[PDB]
Amino acid sequence: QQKKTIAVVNATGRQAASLIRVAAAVGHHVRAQVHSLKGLIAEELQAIPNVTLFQGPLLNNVPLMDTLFEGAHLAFINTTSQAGDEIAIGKDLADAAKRAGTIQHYIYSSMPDHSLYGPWPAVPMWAPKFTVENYVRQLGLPSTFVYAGIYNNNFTSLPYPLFQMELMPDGTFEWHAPFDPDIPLPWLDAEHDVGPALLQIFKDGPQKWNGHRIALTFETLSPVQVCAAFSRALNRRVTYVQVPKVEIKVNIPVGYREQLEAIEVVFGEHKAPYFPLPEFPGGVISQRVTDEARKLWSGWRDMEEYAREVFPIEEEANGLDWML
Ligand SMILES: NC(=O)c1ccc[n+]([C@@H]2O[C@H](COP(=O)([O-])OP(=O)(O)OC[C@H]3O[C@@H](n4cnc5c(N)ncnc54)[C@H](OP(=O)(O)O)[C@@H]3O)[C@@H](O)[C@H]2O)c1
Ligand SMILES: [Cl-]
Ligand SMILES: [Cl-]
Ligand SMILES: [Cl-]
Ligand SMILES: [Cl-]
Ligand SMILES: [Cl-]
Ligand SMILES: [Cl-]
Ligand SMILES: [Cl-]
Ligand SMILES: [Cl-]
Ligand SMILES: [K+]
Ligand SMILES: [K+]
Ligand SMILES: [K+]
Ligand SMILES: [K+]
Ligand SMILES: [K+]
Repeated sequence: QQKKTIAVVNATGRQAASLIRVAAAVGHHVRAQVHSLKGLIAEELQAIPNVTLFQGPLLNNVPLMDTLFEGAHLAFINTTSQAGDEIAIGKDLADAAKRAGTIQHYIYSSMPDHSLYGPWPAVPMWAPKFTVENYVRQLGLPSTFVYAGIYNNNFTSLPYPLFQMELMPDGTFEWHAPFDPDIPLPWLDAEHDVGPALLQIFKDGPQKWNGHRIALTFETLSPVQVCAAFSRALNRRVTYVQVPKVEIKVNIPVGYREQLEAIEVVFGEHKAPYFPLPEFPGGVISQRVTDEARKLWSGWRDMEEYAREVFPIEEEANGLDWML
């Protein structure tokens, strides 16, 4: 079984980059689109022999999409709002993959539209992906949809919104967010675990996974449990503080601000599930949201491992020195 060529977009993003590194390591050639060739990650991927980068915007650039899928047999597509009209781009990519005629398994990274499951607003950077998912489903090629849990590495002590592990004057850390302190949230070590899981889906094949939604989360932890993991990892006091509104301490694009306001309503006010879809006596065993992901990849890393082994390095690389 010669490893098939995988087409991917937004290659410098955490999800795609995770897949590209391990896919290339096991023999897959990769055709990857990047908005630009500069940057540490783009440079890193360009140096991988099995990888070929195609620089250019996706917005209104079907020709680049046709080039990307040329000769590819598999695809992993994860769009971002930074590239622009996510729905238009997601549909254009799906169409280009079908037109290539060689795509045997198309994995699209989707997210929920909360407004379909309760008296909740749609989270703006998530709902559009669900529209693309519906469109992909009606295309004549096998497709699978993965839903990413919250990234372990969203955490930083820099003053960025929602996931700031704030370093206090006394050396302790505090994480302030709207999430209920005790409701478990789905987490994901994006860099280490997205790739391996995706590869297993491709290995399993389209017959087993066509039409399926898979939650890419390997651990559920309430905010209090997250802080306890950081505390054990760093041997420091780390405490969770539930706040009504997201503390926005830096300037952000308006689209992100609307995303955060939706999060305050969805999670702060309504305590709705992160994955609101329905699917997410003796011997009767109900499936946990982490079941399929763990079956796909047993080598996943938890929050405590991230906090102890990676967080200190990412923090130092960002110039912080609490770990010095
Ligand atoms: N973080 C979470 O907890 C979480 C959970 C579930 C789903 N998601 C979804 O994940 C998606 C993001 O994917 P990701 O995590 O793999 O990416 P990511 O790591 O957040 O990286 C974002 C990327 O977009 C690039 N970029 C910057 N400006 C751009 C522009 N104007 N046009 C095109 N690309 C541009 C950046 O490249 P350079 O910096 O190299 O230029 C970077 O590679 C989002 O749609 C988000 O909703 C996130
Ligand atoms: Cl293969
Ligand atoms: Cl190639
Ligand atoms: Cl990119
Ligand atoms: Cl047909
Ligand atoms: Cl701060
Ligand atoms: Cl706490
Ligand atoms: Cl700012
Ligand atoms: Cl959930
Ligand atoms: K290369
Ligand atoms: K509704
Ligand atoms: K399909
Ligand atoms: K069709
Ligand atoms: K996703």
